[PDB]
Amino acid sequence: SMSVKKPKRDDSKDLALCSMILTEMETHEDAWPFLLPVNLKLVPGYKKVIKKPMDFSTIREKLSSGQYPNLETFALDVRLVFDNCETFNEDDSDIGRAGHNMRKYFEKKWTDTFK
Repeated sequence: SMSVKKPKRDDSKDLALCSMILTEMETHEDAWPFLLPVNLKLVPGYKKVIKKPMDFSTIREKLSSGQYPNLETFALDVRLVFDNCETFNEDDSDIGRAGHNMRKYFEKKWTDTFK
């Protein structure tokens, strides 16, 4: 509360560390469904169904331009990528499986880096 603060967690490396995680997600072999925005002209249903499209390239631009106020808002966008993927894709599809794998990969890196 006013004039009463928990001890200051060092957040000065968060930007660099989120960038590193993101690089690792970008270079994973199962990243291909997620690298670029879904083409809303060419994928029927996507525009109407997925209210907040997100992809690695869009996260990378947001990261690079100071549009994440803190590491939690970064993790929300990454998770949004996977939550979108589960909303639109069957579990038993290549893309559905990609999304599960990437989410797992991300969550471990997240925990190991920050928790």
